[PDB]
Amino acid sequence: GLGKAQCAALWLQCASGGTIGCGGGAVACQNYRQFCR
Ligand SMILES: *[C@@H]1O[C@H](CO)[C@@H](O)[C@H](O)[C@H]1O
Repeated sequence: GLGKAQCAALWLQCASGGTIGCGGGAVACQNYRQFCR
């Protein structure tokens, strides 16, 4: 997304498991390193 707050929320959400991806947000955490270095 790289969108504003979209990116931060994406990593932050992965903290609880409430990302926009909805579904196994576990992997959403690493996705951040790949998308947002
Ligand atoms: C997250 O949202 C998707 C689609 O909206 C759904 O398939 C998942 O079950 C849900 O966790």
